[PDB]
Amino acid sequence: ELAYVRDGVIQFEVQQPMIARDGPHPVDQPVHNYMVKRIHKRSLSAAF
Amino acid sequence: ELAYVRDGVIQFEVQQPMIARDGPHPVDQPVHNYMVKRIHKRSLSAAF
Repeated sequence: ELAYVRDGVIQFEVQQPMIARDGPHPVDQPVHNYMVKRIHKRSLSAAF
Repeated sequence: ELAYVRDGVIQFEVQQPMIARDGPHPVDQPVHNYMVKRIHKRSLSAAF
């Protein structure tokens, strides 16, 4: 039942490993950066 | 409890061998040594 779906997006969330910094620093913030992955779709046919 | 500590210090004492000689050369007597150290304080910090 691959054809009834209009569009498909498979989100695989990962966050980068951040390194802590030492010294007089403006301190760093992490982000929940979201990974969009919209799926494509095709079909192949043959006739006789 | 580091924030309760001011200045970490260390000491060292070394003694080194000698050699017996002859001749008009000057006299000789053993040695003692004392080297004393400080520390370096820093901070790994983060944010979110």
